[PDB]
Amino acid sequence: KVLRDNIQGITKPAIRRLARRGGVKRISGLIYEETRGVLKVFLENVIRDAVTYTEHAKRKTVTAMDVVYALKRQGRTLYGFGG
Amino acid sequence: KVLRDNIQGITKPAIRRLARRGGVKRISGLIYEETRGVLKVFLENVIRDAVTYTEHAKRKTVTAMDVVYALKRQGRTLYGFGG
Amino acid sequence: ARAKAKTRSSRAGLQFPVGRVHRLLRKGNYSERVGAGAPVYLAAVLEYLTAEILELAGNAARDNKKTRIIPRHLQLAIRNDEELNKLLGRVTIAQGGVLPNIQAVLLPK
Amino acid sequence: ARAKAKTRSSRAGLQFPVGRVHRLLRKGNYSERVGAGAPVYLAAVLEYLTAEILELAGNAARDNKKTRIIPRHLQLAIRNDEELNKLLGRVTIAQGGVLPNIQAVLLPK
Amino acid sequence: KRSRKESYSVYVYKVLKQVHPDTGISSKAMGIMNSFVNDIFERIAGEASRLAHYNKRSTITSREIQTAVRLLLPGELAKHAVSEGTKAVTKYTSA
Amino acid sequence: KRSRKESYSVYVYKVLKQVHPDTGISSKAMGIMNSFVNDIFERIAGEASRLAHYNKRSTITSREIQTAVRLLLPGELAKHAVSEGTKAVTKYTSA
Amino acid sequence: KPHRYRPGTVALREIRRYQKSTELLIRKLPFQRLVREIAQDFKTDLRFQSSAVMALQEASEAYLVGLFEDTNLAAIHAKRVTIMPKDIQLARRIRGE
Amino acid sequence: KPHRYRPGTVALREIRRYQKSTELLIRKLPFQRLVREIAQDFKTDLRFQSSAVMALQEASEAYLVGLFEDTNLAAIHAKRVTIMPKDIQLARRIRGE
Amino acid sequence: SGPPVSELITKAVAASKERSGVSLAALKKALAAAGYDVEKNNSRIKLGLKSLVSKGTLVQTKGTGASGSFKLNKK
DNA sequence: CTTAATACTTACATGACAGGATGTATATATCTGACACGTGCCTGGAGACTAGGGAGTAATCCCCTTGGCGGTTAAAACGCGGGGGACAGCGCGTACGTGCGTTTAAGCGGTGCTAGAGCTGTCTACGACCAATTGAGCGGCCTCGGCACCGGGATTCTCCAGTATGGCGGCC
DNA sequence: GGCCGCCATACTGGAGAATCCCGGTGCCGAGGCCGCTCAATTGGTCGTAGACAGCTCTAGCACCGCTTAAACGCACGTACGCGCTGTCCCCCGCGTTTTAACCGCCAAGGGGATTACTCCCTAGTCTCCAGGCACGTGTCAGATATATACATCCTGTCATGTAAGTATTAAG
Repeated sequence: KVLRDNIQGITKPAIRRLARRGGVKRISGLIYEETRGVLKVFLENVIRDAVTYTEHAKRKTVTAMDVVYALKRQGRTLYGFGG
Repeated sequence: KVLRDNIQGITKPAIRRLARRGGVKRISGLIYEETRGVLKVFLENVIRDAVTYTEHAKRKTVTAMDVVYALKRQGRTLYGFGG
Repeated sequence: ARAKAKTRSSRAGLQFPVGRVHRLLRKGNYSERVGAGAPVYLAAVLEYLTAEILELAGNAARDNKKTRIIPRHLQLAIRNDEELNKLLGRVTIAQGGVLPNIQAVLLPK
Repeated sequence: ARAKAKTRSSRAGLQFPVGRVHRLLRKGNYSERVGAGAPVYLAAVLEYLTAEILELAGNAARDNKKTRIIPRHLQLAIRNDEELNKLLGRVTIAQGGVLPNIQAVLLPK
Repeated sequence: KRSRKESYSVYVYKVLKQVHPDTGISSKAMGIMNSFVNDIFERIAGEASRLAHYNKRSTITSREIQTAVRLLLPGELAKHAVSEGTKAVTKYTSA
Repeated sequence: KRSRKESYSVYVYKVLKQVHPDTGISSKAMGIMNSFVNDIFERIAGEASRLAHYNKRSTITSREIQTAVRLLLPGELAKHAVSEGTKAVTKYTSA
Repeated sequence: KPHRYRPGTVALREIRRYQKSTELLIRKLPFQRLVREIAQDFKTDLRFQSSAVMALQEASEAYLVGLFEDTNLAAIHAKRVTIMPKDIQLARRIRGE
Repeated sequence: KPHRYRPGTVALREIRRYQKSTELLIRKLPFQRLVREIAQDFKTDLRFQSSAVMALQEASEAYLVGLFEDTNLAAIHAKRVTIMPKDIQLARRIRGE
Repeated sequence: SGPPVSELITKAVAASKERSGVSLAALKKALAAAGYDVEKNNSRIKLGLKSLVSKGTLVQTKGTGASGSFKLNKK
């Protein structure tokens, strides 16, 4: 039923690969938890807006177009899922 | 009537005063002319927008409301000027 | 002949003009039709926000031994509140100055 | 005795639907009326921009020896044009990848 | 002969004298109040218009504005904002 | 069947064949272009609404749209878009 | 002796590869578990479209692209090549949050 | 001897004073001449409301204040007290200029 | 060819003899003033400026290894 | 006697503690103009009623999300090592930081101009609303070859071992 | 001190593998074809929106005249960035092991969406009254000015920690 730790499910090699896409070659040992924290807080900043949209839509199923609105509110305008 | 070299009209000690308001302890000699260029580009963008407001209004005198609109469309919203 | 009218601001018992906010919403091109609770809700929100910031400005003015608000007090009030800073991170204030803020390396010893 | 109804896009010789754009502006609530040349001009601007970006996409796909547009080609086309980069700096592309971008200090001797 | 120019003067004056009966007002601080009222009003009104578009509702009620407060206003103030809004709509329906 | 959901597929397809008769397009790129055209459409719409606000105009005309282009769109592509838009509204004006 | 690359050679090769690549780097289902976990931390028992989950994935990945690019710029400006959370905090502060 | 303060003492005194102060730090007349100069380069004989000129003045001042505090954040992140142009370039490019 | 750079470096440090010793910066600029290469041979100077501190003719004042200051021996 | 080891007196810098003086803050008189308070009005807000429409609500269904089961190996993860990184230490050429007089042009006070910013009547252009009509664009399908996936040889990367040169080391 | 040999490190050619480059091959999005529908359209029409015209009047523009504030420039001075190693430190490379992610396969129902129904709910409008801005003024809070008090920061001063020569005396 409940879930308690899935932020660590965003694995360290995944962060390594992302910084390879981000152009970072050497990634300090303190980086990974910092990235987990900032992705953490940013994901509540997203999902709070997205859910607030959703019960404003009176729905129980979260749509991707809600995510698009929540991102463009935060200046993170998305191409590839509109409509 | 023609104005030629008024970018130097914003004096170097005025830049030092601003850096004191910005809290800068030590100001290199290359800071001032770079600052002049950066503010030149910034205010060029702002005056481009605000003039475009002015001829779209079929006016000739630059008004402060157009200044407010031009600043806020660059995400630099200013209060106190009839906005 | 006619019932004697009270303002809808007085019906709410709020100081902000419900009618003026309602007409600026209807003429602001946001929706052609507007629900009744929307402008009174927004006006209550705005009055509460201005009440908070005016309280902060008043206490800041009493701190500086000044009877009247100044935009220096406004700058101190906005920049020293976290949620108001989140509201006004990108907002420029005329004649406000900045926070007294010196970095730790800038201080001697 | 109704005449043959043509289309405003063909009347402007263009491909974007002038009728759809004028409809969406009338029901998008941005003004009470829409000027006569406004949707034609808007559609012309949108089609010209779409024409450049589709030409860039096709050129990038041909340079990548592929005959079908993939979002990688779109990202490489958009981010390599300075004015479109200034248009779409804060815009997220799905599955487009990133520019090949390495700093000179990151490359070895 | 002149034309009237509207501002939010007397309302902010009333609110300040409610929270501080003895505190005075400078005019350019009042300009910052008028511009702040206009700015936040336009932000919330645009958000309400967007929410009305996204739910395909042609009518913006208090629910839309409540959503806009939940979005823009961060947390603790937004919770208090919902509190006066609920009490105000209750007393307005009772009046 | 279902209700028709309008999108910008066929027009992008035609413009692609105008600029590139030889190549194809993926549906994901199609959706990205629909997001592009909708995004820039709403940007220009909001800007033209703001200019109609500032000029107190009940109508957004091609002057407003040209103003919003030259505000939003940078430089030489913007003046080009002016040129083809001007040519388009002239040859539409001449039917 | 096995052939062994110098430090960073595989890292820069990965950099070139993943800049060339367009696919997602996060596992979809543990990410979905985290999304549902934080969702029920706000409202219990939400339902999520899978496409919304991949959209959150790619948005987060784009944010990570941006913030390591800013972080790498800061660390170069910090006269370093190993990035640190101080760089991330600095970039986070400069971006205005 | 005549009294003389060490480098930084008058600097910090000016820092606290101008953080305390709220007035404009720019000579108004050459600023007005410069904005007329730049706007003349776009369209001729352009006229300015003087209040709009002072509004541009404090807008420019506060924009440079934000740029300079970001610059000082970069400089202390680069472990320095003397700001240099790479600080401002980093601030502009990370901020998105 | 010429003489080894040990004689050159000892001449460079014996030219000045400041109370606070010569930096690696000041000594390499002094050797460049002589005309000796300091850019590709900086590995040679790099190993030399710890080999001489280890060998005891010169002692390091305030720095460590090849960093900081250097002064001549007591006798 | 010669010689040598140490300790004690002698030489060098360093930090610890007091004081002024001028800039900055502290206490007191003035005035002014701008906060603030009082008044004309007309625009603004709205009570009643209505028109008419959006929208809340029931239901259902079905499909698209949720739940479960077996197998792979992709991914996670753990750990040894190795070579790169990070960052202090210290010095040094420098590079503004800052004291100070001049100059001058900004600043402050005074005069005339008209550009144009903005109010008001016109009316003529303008563009939306509506009945109907269509045709092009969208829902659905269905083939197919460009692409997804698979397999073999080069290129290139890239490290790894063998040479001048130059610095390092030793004898007579 | 000269002269002569030995190895560390920069050059410099060689080998193995990761991925690019060439085929090969099946396949399932691409796009083309087909039915549908709604959406653009077109013209009357009807109300209405902004450009035009004219005026007007006021605030920026131009010009001027004292007047020192501030820029400028010069010049002493202390501190700043950072260059280069030194030295600890640490995180990728490699490799293996495990484990659940992925796949893929199947059951089942939750609510998303859709249609229907009937009900709220609000914009508009003629009119009516009421407050808030326009505008004028008038009067004390703070700006400004003048005399004090601390700040504070540099300066001046003394004790103290630390480095070093040879007397002296004890042993060869």
